Amino acid sequence: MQVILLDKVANLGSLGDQVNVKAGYARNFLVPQGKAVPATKKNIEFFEARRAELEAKLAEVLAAANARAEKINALETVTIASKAGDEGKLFGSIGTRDIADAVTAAGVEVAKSEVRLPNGVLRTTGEHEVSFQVHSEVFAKVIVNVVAE
Amino acid sequence: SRVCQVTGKRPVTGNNRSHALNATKRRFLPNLHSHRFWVESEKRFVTLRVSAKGMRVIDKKGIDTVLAELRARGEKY
Amino acid sequence: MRHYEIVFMVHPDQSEQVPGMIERYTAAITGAEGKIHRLEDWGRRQLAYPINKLHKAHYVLMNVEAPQEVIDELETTFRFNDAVIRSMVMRTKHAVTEAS
Amino acid sequence: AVVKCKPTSPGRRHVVKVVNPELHKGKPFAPLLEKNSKSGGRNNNGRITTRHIGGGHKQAYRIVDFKRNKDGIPAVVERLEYDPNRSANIALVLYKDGERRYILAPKGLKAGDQIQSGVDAAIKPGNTLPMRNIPVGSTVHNVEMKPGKGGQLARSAGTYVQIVARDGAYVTLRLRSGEMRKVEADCRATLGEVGNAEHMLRVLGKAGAARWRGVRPTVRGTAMNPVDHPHGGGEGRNFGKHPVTPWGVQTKGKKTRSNKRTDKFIVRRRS
RNA sequence: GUUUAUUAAAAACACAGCACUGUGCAAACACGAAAGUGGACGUAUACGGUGUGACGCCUGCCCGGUGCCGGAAGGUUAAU
RNA sequence: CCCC
RNA sequence: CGGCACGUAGCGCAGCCUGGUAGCGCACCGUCAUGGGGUGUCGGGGGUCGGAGGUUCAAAUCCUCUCGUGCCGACCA
Ligand SMILES: [Mg+2]
Ligand SMILES: [Mg+2]
Ligand SMILES: [Mg+2]
Ligand SMILES: [Mg+2]
Ligand SMILES: [Mg+2]
Ligand SMILES: [Mg+2]
Ligand SMILES: [Mg+2]
Ligand SMILES: [Mg+2]
Ligand SMILES: [Mg+2]
Repeated sequence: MQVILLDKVANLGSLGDQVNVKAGYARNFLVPQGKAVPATKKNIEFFEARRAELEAKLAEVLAAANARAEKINALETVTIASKAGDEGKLFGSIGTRDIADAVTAAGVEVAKSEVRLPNGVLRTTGEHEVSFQVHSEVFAKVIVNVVAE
Repeated sequence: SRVCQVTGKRPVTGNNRSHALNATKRRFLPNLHSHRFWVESEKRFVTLRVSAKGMRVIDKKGIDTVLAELRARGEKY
Repeated sequence: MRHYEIVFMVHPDQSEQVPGMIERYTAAITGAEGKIHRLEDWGRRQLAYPINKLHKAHYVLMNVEAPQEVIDELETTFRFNDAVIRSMVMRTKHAVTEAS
Repeated sequence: AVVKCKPTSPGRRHVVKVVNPELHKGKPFAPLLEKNSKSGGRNNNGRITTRHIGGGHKQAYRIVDFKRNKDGIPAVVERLEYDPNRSANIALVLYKDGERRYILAPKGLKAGDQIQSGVDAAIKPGNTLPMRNIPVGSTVHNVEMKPGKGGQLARSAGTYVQIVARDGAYVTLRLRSGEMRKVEADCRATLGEVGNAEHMLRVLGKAGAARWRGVRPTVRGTAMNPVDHPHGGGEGRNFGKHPVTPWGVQTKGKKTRSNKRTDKFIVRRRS
């Protein structure tokens, strides 16, 4: 209702600004994820002293690691071969666990939460595009080659 | 028991006076729900059985204070 | 073992991979000591009316001889998957190795 | 088949017994036998809930696998059996590498058949596979509602459900009541109808024929006395009321469905 | 076959059958301030309610009234 | 359209 | 009690505002049609728009009030 921002928001905020956001939006989503903090004097002092110039600017640094993981893949192409589904569809629909292991055993540091599928799960067989996001600011693009084992 | 874990709000009786004052008996209960608050000190969640006026009370106070209150009151969280 | 001229259409989707399907279509009969007569792959042509709202179709014919217990097998094979559509079978007549 | 019992005496004049000679007449497989204690109409608090119920012959619950999660191991049908629980015949089938297990009779199985469940299986009565790996327009039984619950749908004798369409990641189904719903496609089901398709015309001809099945008499209301049922009371068979439950609610009429938590799935209700 | 133990045992009750109606399963419905439980370790060839009441020939007209199911066009209409 |  | 909606020749109705000369079936009278008839046509009477008063250059069609006649809500001498 007067909450203070921790860093850049997806929308309606930039930094250190106070907004009449909704409680449903504040208690559940913002405050526990580290994107906002209620308007009290302890928090205002904390912000104007340790955040407006130090912690926000350190949060600007991890943008470097984000842009790094954006293109860490020396191949930028991951081939998965599981099984041929009778010349047609695929047996095991590739989701998030099928890729979070092929990336960790390949070197690209990506978690089950960093993957973002455009249209649900893929159930075809063919080399298709998927978008990766290591950060709300850094969106990568890595191609996948769907093969059969 | 339908009691707010944070305010002690409990059911209280009363009446149900009609348009001709028949005055049957009737209860009054809290808008009581079971929410999963966050606690940074512990970096955890905490499930309570609280009320709407307790939802705004933790907004005001803070989830640390209320916990010391409840601990000195002798109730498990 | 009887002479047949079984023909079928194919979706443009798997139309390009029909070479990979030819040998497996025909092996079920060849191992059965069947006789192939002709392999007319008419290919991609324009349909005459919308088949499930389509606009094209890949025609292929078999011109083969085979027994019933395996010809019915290949029939149900065509029918289970969704890559073949609107098939047809002939009976008992001699082979024709011409008439493209 | 159905046999019109010979009228030797009253109690057979109208009887018909659905009898199948192909099923086992010996004893069942104990390791899949659990006791099932009758609790006629009475819950943890006594105070009978459902009327019209009573005692009957002693049964024994058979451990039946609806989930069918062996998902890739063949199974040979050892034999059949008659479970007195549902309506249907059961099929005892043992897997290649050990375990024996019970399943439902899909109306077309005979002892010695080979089957298999899973996503890399064939299309034959008794094979169980996900609705995404299914040809639409088929006819199935033992359908799930969640991906793994096991099966809650169309498992009574003679029944089946005709898949009509697949809406992407969901599946439209026509139940054997007129309704058609929309469920998730990662569910699991078995092909073919279910056996004992002639239980529909299993006539009883006798009171005991039900009074030992478990049924207990249910009494008309306009005979009861008004203290016991709205329809009660009257000098000489006088209804003069509206047909309602014992508890006031009206029957022959009012729709009671008030869920709102599932109408997202119901496409077209029954009529 | 059952019933008015202790003035009525029957033409009354129930009955297998028939029909109607409800219920998609965390069912509908009942015992419960509730958690839960029976229904059912069943899932519409299943279950609950209602009525009539083996089998056989059959089940006529009326939707004005009441109740029930559909429509939201319009009039009326509570809190705030 | 009906009607001798 | 407040709000609304009906009322046009015997009947049933548009006209029920976007104010301009009361019209359309049904009845009724008369021709005509027919070999003799029914409908069919061409016509003829029969209404002052429930009453009252305003707004109006004009009413019906607009406002008010009433008289019926229904509906929905109200109502603790
Ligand atoms: Mg009193
Ligand atoms: Mg049972
Ligand atoms: Mg009965
Ligand atoms: Mg009488
Ligand atoms: Mg009477
Ligand atoms: Mg006695
Ligand atoms: Mg409950
Ligand atoms: Mg009326
Ligand atoms: Mg209604």
